[PDB]
Amino acid sequence: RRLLPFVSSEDPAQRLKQMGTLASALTELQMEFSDDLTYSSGMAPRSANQARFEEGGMQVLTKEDIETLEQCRAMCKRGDCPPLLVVFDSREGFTVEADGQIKDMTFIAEYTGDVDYIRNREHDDCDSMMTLLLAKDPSSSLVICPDKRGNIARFISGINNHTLDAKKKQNCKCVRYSVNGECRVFLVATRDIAKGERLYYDYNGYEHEYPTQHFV
Amino acid sequence: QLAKAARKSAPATGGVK
Ligand SMILES: Nc1ncnc2c1ncn2[C@@H]1O[C@H](CSCC[C@H](N)C(=O)O)[C@@H](O)[C@H]1O
Repeated sequence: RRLLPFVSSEDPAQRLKQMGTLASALTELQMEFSDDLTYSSGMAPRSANQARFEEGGMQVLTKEDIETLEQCRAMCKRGDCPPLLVVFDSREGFTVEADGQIKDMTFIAEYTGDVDYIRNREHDDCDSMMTLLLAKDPSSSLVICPDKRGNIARFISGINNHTLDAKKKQNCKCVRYSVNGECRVFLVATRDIAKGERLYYDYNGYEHEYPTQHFV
Repeated sequence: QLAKAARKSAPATGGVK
């Protein structure tokens, strides 16, 4: 199984419109765009992000899939964003939908924001924190915080883990891979997603730290 | 009064599929 680069929208105006929905949602939350992990003051240094600290180990991203990741990042940088649209929904808040076809195994985005110790975030009200590193020593555990800086990943919806039929809404998956010895969090399509289809993944895919009883 | 903190988590083994 190999990661696939996304196919960005052929129409330049369509890519502009897409990028604009993300810009609007970021501006709405008073956030700055960041397509990388940021290591801020009074938070975690880049040195703290070391994959050998993962309790039980972390799978390594292969050379083939790293080139795929770099290819997607270069595309984002040049202007070829993934074919995603940020759309406000009254029942979910901001959501992400496919604004083009996304085949199975296609790289969607990296989960970005500020990396901080879980110990500095135990009572943080941010509705979008994501576990980065789960260390044996709980003072070494890290969390991604897209409260001030972040990308599209933080707007992607989750499934209700309590309903009999909610698992059916899941069309993408959040995995953690080792890249140059560091922890990285990625989103990948788990099935062929059509234009307009809402992206959903399991927020409780390893731990069960996110309350989903009320999700739609 | 009591302060609680929601966190997403992802597997670090098993690949995508
Ligand atoms: N399936 C679902 N049903 C209802 N609310 C959901 C949901 N998936 C995500 N959410 C909402 O999104 C939050 C996670 S952060 C995702 C972005 C967020 N909706 C925003 O507007 O910034 C959850 O705490 C919940 O408020």
